[PDB]
Amino acid sequence: KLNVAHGLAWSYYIGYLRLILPGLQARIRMFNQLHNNMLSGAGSRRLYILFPLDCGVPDNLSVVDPNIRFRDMLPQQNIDRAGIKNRVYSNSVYEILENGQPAGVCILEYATPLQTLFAMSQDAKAGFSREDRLEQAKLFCRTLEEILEDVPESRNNCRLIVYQEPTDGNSFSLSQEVLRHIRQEEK
Amino acid sequence: KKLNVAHGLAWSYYIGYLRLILPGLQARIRMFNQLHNNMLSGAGSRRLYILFPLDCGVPDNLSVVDPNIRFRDMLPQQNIDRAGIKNRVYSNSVYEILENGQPAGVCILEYATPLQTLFAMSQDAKAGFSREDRLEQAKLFCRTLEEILEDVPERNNCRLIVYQEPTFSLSQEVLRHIRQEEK
Ligand SMILES: O=C(O)Cn1c2ccccc2c(=O)c2ccccc21
Ligand SMILES: O=C(O)Cn1c2ccccc2c(=O)c2ccccc21
Repeated sequence: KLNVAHGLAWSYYIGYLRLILPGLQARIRMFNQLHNNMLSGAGSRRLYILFPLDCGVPDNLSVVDPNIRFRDMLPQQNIDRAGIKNRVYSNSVYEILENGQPAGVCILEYATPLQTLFAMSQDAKAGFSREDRLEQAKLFCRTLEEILEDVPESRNNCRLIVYQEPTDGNSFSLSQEVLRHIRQEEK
Repeated sequence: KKLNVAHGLAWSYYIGYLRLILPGLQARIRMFNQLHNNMLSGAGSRRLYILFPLDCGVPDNLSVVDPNIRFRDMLPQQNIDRAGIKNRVYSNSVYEILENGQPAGVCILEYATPLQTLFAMSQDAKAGFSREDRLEQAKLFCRTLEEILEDVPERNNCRLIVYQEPTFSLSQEVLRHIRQEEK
C-alpha cells in the first residue's frame, strides 16, 4: 500500500541527502575561514530544504524574495561513492534580510522531487489533480521527516522547511519563514 | 489511483538523472572518439547502458563484477546547471567487454541507482517489505521507466539491460544487447 510519495522521500534521502550531508560540516568549516565566519552558529550549520505546498511552481531562490540574497557557493563536494562515480556537487549560501538588516545567513535549496511530483501530475496517462498532487506532497514531507529523525547525524545537518504559499495573498515572505525556522531552532 | 513506489522512482530517475544526462550524450561521445581513435564507432557503442540486476544482490561493483568487463576511461565530464540542480558535474564510464579473453566491444555502462533505494526501503522495519515485494517493484520500476523513454524518442541515446542470476555472465549479457541492435 506504499505509494509514490514514499518512494520519493526514500530515494531523495538515499539518492541525495545521504551523499550531501556527511561532508557538510567540513565544507562549512572551510567556508568560514575563507569567508570570515558567515556560517556563525547553529541555524547556519544546517542544510535547509524548502518545500512549498503550492498550487503553482515555486520561484527561483534568486527571484522569490528581495530579502533572500545569494552570497556564495559553498565549497564544492566531491562524490565517488556507490553508484555515483566522480560527481561534483554544490550548495549556495544566502543572506537573509529582516527590516533591511542582515538577519541571518544559511544554506538553502528547494527539494528537487517537487519538479518530478509536478511532472507526474501533468502527464496525461496517469495525471492526478492539484488536490492529488498536494496529497502526495504533504505525505512526502511527513515521510522524509520520519526518515531523518531516525538518523541524527544526517538529521543534525538538515532541516525541512515546508509552508503553504497563498496564491492570492498580499504578502508571503519566504525570508520570514526561513528566519522563523532558523530562530525556532533555539532548540 | 493505483500509483505506487515504482512509478515514483521511474519518473524521479528520469527527471532527476536521465533527463539531465541523455541530451548532452552524443556531444560527449564525439569528443571521446576524438580523444581515443573513434572507439565508439557504432550504434550499440553510442548509447548509455543502465545496468539493472533484478536479483538486487550486491549489485556488484563494475570494476570488480567481471574480468571480461573492465574499466577503460571516463566519458568527458558533463556540466549541469538546469532546473533545481545548479553547478553539478556528472561522470560516465566506458567499459570494454572481453569475449574469449578478447575485446568483443566497448560501451558506456552503469548500474541503475534507484536499486539502492529499493533495497534500503526493504530494510526499514515500518512498512519494510520482502524480497518478493521488492522484486515486483524493481520490475514495476523497469516497465514504468520503459514507457516513459518511449514517449521521448528525442531513447536512442539509452537502453536498459535487465537480468536475473542463472536459474551466467554479464559480459555475455551486455554483449547480447550490444550485438542485437543491428540497426
Ligand atoms: O536532486 C537530485 O540530486 C536528483 N533528483 C532527485 C533525486 C531523488 C529523488 C527525486 C529527485 C528528483 O525528483 C529530482 C527532480 C529533478 C531534478 C533532480 C532530482
Ligand atoms: O542516480 C542519481 O543520480 C541519484 N539517485 C536517484 C535519482 C533519482 C531517483 C532515484 C535515485 C535513487 O534512488 C538513488 C539511489 C541511490 C543513489 C542515488 C540515487
